[PDB]
Amino acid sequence: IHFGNLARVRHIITYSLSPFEQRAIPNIFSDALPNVWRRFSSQVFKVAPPFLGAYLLYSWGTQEFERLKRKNPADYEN
Amino acid sequence: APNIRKSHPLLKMINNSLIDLPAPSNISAWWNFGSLLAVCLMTQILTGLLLAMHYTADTSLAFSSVAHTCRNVQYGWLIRNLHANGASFFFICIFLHIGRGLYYGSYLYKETWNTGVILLLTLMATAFVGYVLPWGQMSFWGATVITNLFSAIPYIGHTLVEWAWGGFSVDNPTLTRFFALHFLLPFAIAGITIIHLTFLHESGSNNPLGISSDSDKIPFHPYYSFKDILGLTLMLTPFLTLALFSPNLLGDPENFTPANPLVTPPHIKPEWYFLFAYAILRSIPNKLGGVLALAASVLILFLIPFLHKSKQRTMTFRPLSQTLFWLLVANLLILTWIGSQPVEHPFIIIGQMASLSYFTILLILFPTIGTLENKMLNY
Amino acid sequence: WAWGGFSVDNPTLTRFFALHFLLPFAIAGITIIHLTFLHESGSNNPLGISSDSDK
Amino acid sequence: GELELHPPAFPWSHGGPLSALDHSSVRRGFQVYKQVCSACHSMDYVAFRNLIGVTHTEAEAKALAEEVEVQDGPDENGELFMRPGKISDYFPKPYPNPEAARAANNGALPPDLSYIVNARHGGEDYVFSLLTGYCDPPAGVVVREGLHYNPYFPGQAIGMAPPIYNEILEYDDGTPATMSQIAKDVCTFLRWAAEPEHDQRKRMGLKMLLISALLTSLLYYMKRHKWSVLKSRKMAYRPPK
Amino acid sequence: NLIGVTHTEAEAKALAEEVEVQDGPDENGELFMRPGKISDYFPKPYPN
Amino acid sequence: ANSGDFGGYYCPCHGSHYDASGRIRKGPAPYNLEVPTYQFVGDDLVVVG
Amino acid sequence: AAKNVVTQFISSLSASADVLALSKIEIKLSDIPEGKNVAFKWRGKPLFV
Amino acid sequence: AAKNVVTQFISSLSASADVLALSKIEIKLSDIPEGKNVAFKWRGKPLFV
Amino acid sequence: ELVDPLTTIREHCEQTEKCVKARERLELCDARVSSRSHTEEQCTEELFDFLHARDHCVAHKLFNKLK
Amino acid sequence: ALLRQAYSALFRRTSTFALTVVLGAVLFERAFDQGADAIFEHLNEGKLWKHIKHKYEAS
Ligand code: HEC
Ligand code: HEM
Ligand code: HEM
Ligand code: HEM
Ligand SMILES: CSC1=N[C@@](C)(c2ccccc2)C(=O)N1Nc1ccccc1
Ligand SMILES: CCCCCCCCO[C@@H]1O[C@H](CO)[C@@H](O)[C@H](O)[C@H]1O
Ligand SMILES: CCCCCCCCO[C@@H]1O[C@H](CO)[C@@H](O)[C@H](O)[C@H]1O
Ligand SMILES: CCCCCCCCO[C@@H]1O[C@H](CO)[C@@H](O)[C@H](O)[C@H]1O
Repeated sequence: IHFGNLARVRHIITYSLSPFEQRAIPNIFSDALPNVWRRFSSQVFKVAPPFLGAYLLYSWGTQEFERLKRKNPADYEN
Repeated sequence: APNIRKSHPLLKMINNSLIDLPAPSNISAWWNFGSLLAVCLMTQILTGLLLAMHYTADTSLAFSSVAHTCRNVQYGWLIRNLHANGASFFFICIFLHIGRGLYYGSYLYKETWNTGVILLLTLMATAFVGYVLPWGQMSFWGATVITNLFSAIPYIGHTLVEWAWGGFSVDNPTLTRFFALHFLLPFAIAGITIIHLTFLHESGSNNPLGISSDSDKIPFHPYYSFKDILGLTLMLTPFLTLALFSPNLLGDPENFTPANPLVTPPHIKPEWYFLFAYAILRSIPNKLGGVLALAASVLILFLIPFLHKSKQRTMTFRPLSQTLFWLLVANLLILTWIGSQPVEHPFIIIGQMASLSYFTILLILFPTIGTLENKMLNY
Repeated sequence: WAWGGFSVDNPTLTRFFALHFLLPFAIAGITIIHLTFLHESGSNNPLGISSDSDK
Repeated sequence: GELELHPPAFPWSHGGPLSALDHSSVRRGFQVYKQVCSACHSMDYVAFRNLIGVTHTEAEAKALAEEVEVQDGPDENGELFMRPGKISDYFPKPYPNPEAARAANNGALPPDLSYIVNARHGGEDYVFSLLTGYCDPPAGVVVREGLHYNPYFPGQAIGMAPPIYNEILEYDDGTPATMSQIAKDVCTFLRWAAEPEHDQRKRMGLKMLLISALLTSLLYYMKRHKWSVLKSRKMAYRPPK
Repeated sequence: NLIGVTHTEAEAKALAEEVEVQDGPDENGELFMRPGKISDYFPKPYPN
Repeated sequence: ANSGDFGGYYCPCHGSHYDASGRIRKGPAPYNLEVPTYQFVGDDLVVVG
Repeated sequence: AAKNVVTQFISSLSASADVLALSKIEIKLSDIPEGKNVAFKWRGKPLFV
Repeated sequence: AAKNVVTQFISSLSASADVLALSKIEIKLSDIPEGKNVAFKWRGKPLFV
Repeated sequence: ELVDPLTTIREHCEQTEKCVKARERLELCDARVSSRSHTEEQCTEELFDFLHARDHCVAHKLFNKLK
Repeated sequence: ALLRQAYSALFRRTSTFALTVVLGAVLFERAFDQGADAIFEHLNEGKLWKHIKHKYEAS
């Protein structure tokens, strides 16, 4: 039971419409998607980098492991 | 009281935690895993009981009773898939839940965090004893490797191990006691979850901005009841897709072979959700050193609340910490990968690196960068 | 249905074990509810008259 | 040392997510098991009744079972006796115990095949490649006596002599009994033996997917519907001033 | 079970060796007989 | 059996090497492969225990 | 979805395939004198002939 | 009282009398040619001769 | 008579450049290893390279011709 | 005016809304099962025992 004793708030007006008076998923192209791109963009160079790094280390270590399974012709030349 | 929802001693409780509960208006999808975890728990228990009703804990009947379940029990195979994959779903959700916590500094809610760590440890013990039950090659040998870890403890080690086993090695008395434990622990998890949520309600949820939401709260219902049901079905698709279209994608084929005490599989590898920890265990070539490293790899979580140096709660406005965060995540990815490979170059070195950087990021970089960030804000 | 067959047999036994393992915990849980309702009023006493004047 | 050849991926008609098993191929595979592999391989978890409505009619199944002698008893004298099989009987074991088995195979133990495709990396792909992949050892390699060269088997020296060859049997359905045709069929049968629920599992997956798509959408709307109130909500700070 | 109750360990061992018990299978997958061990239970007079 | 860089034994779990005597030469393994208490008194036999 | 899942779970507690697998038993009528009653276990319960 | 009850309960989880009942096994050194390593199950673990 | 399509197709795929090159390297190994009396070398690797290339090829056609 | 008619007759009263969900589930089930079962069998023509059966049936 917390509603009523949460915070001291003054001079704020808010306006809302019934859910039946509005669209559930409005402005998909004019607003939604443009923002999804904004969000994506603003995080790709924070996230992607380390994952790219791991991906490389993976590729290398995997290839290097298989490379060491191959025969070294220089072991039977003579 | 004019309305029952508030006066009745039982409804009062449902009302104060799932109807009139004040919740921040801005919590994202990262706040969905709490309820998903709760549903995994209820789900695992339900399917677990159904399986238990046809299972037999005896080394001579375990493997076949599971076969009998999947082959003769109506929808036996279904129930078994759901239980087996449900465990994975459980770990996927617990790892994200934890990540969310670290990122948004939820750990500043110390009691909720600490019980949270207990929950993880308990869930892990549950999975371990549960995994032994079918009694396949992987079940047996994994159980062997793990239980033998405890023999590393000086003096009492050998004694504790043989005690745990009920004999001189993993055998039938180990199996029957593991079944009991597996049946019991899920309920300790359920109990402790209540404590978890009880500490949490002392303060209510944290939010993505890390700033007080008292100026903008909303009833849990219908906002989050609906948002949570949505989250459930979204995560339920991959679960069921995996379970119904790739039942064995995540499992070792070695566990389709009855346990053989005399033959150890060529490549003993743990379930995916324990891989990273395994990698850490192997990083230190010393028996006891590896155990400590492993212990610390999880107990380190108890330390997180004391390494917070930032003047801000979350990492939302901390670009340096954010990079450091994803490095850590990637670091865990590497450890997972390294954990599935054999102990051989280049893996061994890559492994020790990732292990070493794992502890470094948490113990040194995070608090250091946190202090550095405060100064760049002129604090 | 309960038997899992045409008479008390093995499937009856294994499901009974599971039930026997589970129920004690339902008993523990419901005990909490028992005590929770009880505390709304506290205990009754041998004289059946209010004890608020002497607790 | 740890050099290994990994089988390629064959396009089995039951590989797709909604692809059932070819029951004709499974019926044929059963014959291959019954007439060739069952001489050394057990299939402890499959009973003759399992065939009914899958690959055989009830009559055929009953017959198949009666072809076998099973031990029963004790009788009134406390004696064990033999009797003709019943559809409730499981497939006969070629040997009383692994000791006897090895003893009849140069110390090698032919594994039970009930879950073999799930107990081996590669599944049918690996079982197919192994059955149709024997050949002479490469230069520098010598297989010990009793073993055979197979690049697909780990270590490459298996204790199982090539089990199948052209016309080693005759499919009563008329199919040309070629070695690869045979391997293909038995492997299909093995996939079935390992997971009898294979088909029903996929029919469910189909429904799971449809219902899920539908339900996920309907719930997405409802979540958006309720939240619209907050999503479009506007506010202003009007201090007295 | 007799040891330390009614008999000494030696006596008990002797008692058990007086009996032939079935064991195996051996290397040929054969069942064979052997002298008893204190870990063996008392012999059944009949198979069933 | 008959593996490892010491002609003894090799443990496939974490790579512990043992010589033909059963001693630990390489790997994580702390001590040597336990030698059970046995006596040879028995022609072409060995009573271990 | 609920009706199905509950139906599946419920039926997982009813007779399994192996149990439903039911046969017949033959009894020679030359082992029972005139007046006797022999009992044969069968499909769980006792069979009186 | 507590020390005793806890002691009793605790020890009920350690090796039971049937498990502690341990014997020996005889192995004829005839089935073992020079250079070979035969494994025999024994007291749970493998016995290497 | 009777002809197993696996034979047909195997012979066809062995004409492939990848197979031919592999086959070539194999024979060279075989030749030298067979000619020496004190070498550790083995042609497992070249054999695998060959079998691997051949068989991957086989996999694509073989089932088309089976029932 | 389906949405309108639907609302007044089915969705307005909480009681009628419940009966609508029951009959709806009943009709949906029948239709969804048969449809899904068709889609599956169609994607596998000639492979199910349903398809092969006739060859060996001889009761
Ligand atoms: C004469 C006995 C014999 C026959 C007949 C036979 N097998 Fe085997 N099989 C063996 C033996 C022995 C092994 C053990 C190989 C080893 O471990 O060295 C084996 C092993 C196998 C394995 C794989 C073992 C592994 O480790 O990968 C499979 C799969 C298999 N057999 C399939 C078949 C199938 C299918 C058939 C019939 C088409 C068949 N076998 C017929 C003797 C036989
Ligand atoms: C069976 C295990 C668990 C269950 C069922 C569970 C459940 C919950 C629930 C229902 C919530 C509220 C909703 C949410 O924020 O997601 C929650 C919150 C939380 N849990 Fe857990 N939890 C579990 C494990 C953990 C773990 C492993 C940790 C941390 C090591 C943890 C830390 C927290 C914290 C700190 C919060 C606060 C969320 C906030 O920032 O507002 N939980 N958990
Ligand atoms: C936190 C919840 C649970 C988790 C994480 C969990 C996890 C597991 C795991 C990892 C397995 C092995 C699956 C496999 O065969 O590969 C398992 C087996 C099993 N679990 Fe659980 N379980 C949970 C709860 C329960 C409960 C409450 C019961 C029963 C009252 C139970 C009963 C069983 C049974 C009978 C098996 C053996 C049969 C089988 O392996 O399919 N489990 N569980
Ligand atoms: C596992 C079973 C039960 C447990 C653990 C339990 C426990 C308790 C406890 C702890 C109390 C308070 C102390 C006392 O007055 O004795 C209590 C009170 C009470 N219980 Fe139970 N109870 C159980 C079963 C029942 C049953 C079977 C009934 C009646 C059908 C019952 C009726 C009550 C009532 C009415 C009280 C009020 C006592 C008063 O007059 O103050 N209880 N019970
Ligand atoms: C009963 S063996 C086992 N239990 C699991 C599920 C587990 C272990 C530890 C903590 C939680 C869960 C697991 O991955 N393994 N396998 C395994 C295989 C090799 C080495 C170690 C473990
Ligand atoms: C008295 C009512 C008896 C009804 C018998 C129910 C039989 C269930 O039949 C089921 O049909 C499904 C769809 O074809 C299959 O996928 C399942 O394997 C099969 O068991
Ligand atoms: C959100 C996930 C919803 C899953 C609902 C799908 C219901 C599963 O449908 C199942 O299909 C089987 C195959 O025909 C039948 O044998 C089962 O009786 C039926 O319940
Ligand atoms: C009110 C509870 C009283 C409990 C005290 C009982 C203590 C019994 O103690 C027991 O006595 C046995 C007899 O020698 C010993 O063999 C046991 O080891 C010992 O634990």
